[PDB]
Amino acid sequence: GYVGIKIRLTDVAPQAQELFKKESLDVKENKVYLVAATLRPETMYGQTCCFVSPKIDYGVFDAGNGDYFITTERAFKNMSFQNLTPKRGYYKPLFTINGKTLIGSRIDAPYAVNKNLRVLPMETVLATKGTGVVTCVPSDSPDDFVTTRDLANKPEYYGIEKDWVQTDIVPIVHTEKYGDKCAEFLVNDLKIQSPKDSVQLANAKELAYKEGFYNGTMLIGKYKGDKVEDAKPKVKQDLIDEGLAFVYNE
Ligand SMILES: CCNc1cc2c(cc1F)CO[B@@-]21O[C@@H]2[C@H](O1)[C@@H](COP(=O)(O)O)O[C@H]2n1cnc2c(N)ncnc21
Repeated sequence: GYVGIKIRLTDVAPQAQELFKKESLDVKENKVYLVAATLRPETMYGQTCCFVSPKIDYGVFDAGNGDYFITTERAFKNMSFQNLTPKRGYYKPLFTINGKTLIGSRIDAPYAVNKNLRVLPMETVLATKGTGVVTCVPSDSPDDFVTTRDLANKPEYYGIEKDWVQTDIVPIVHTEKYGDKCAEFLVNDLKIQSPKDSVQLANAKELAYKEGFYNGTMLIGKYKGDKVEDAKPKVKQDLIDEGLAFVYNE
């Protein structure tokens, strides 16, 4: 039970341009989407980039009616068994593309208040989970906060431009326990120092989940002031209704 978020690829990285030209895929007259898997549609207001893994070969899949999806082959195969693709049981990529080739691309992300978003590398993406595409919400995701900090602190080391990473976080969800940027609060509190502190990050993630859902209040968007508990399914429905998202199961 994930929510897939359709993140429009508006200009592809130079190293990806040769490849897209070759298969006659125009990201301007076609709707090419990176599809992020989330459990938190209510956080979409606070996207600051979209993550892919340097270590994953993604497929570019014909998603029907002029849409194309960039996910792992695993996730598009699953989608083809729940009427989310043109033909049931068909999941041949038009071609494959490695995560690194996409780094630096420009994107539009549904509901994001920040503008000029980029695709950025996340080494800690689990290839077998969701779509392998992970959207970045530094205010409320411990993992996203830790990776962002690490990208901004060592940008030359990661092969990225500093301009690409947003560090000014606009608060999205108010909690009474961890303030207005619960991911920051918890990363500081648990003193998590690397994207690879898996156990501690799982702990932080779990604590942020419970608090955000039961005690979180929206600070932005249509349902500002509302409890996350009440607002979340509405935001999710709006996104689906506007064609910006869809549900899909594992
Ligand atoms: C407290 C968490 N906050 C939070 C979380 C997320 C977002 C905003 C937030 F403010 C946005 O998208 B989420 O991050 C996505 C998803 O929801 C959440 C579901 O994980 P789970 O099943 O609960 O363990 O982790 C991610 N995610 C999706 N795929 C991957 C992956 N392959 N590798 C690593 N992380 C992945």
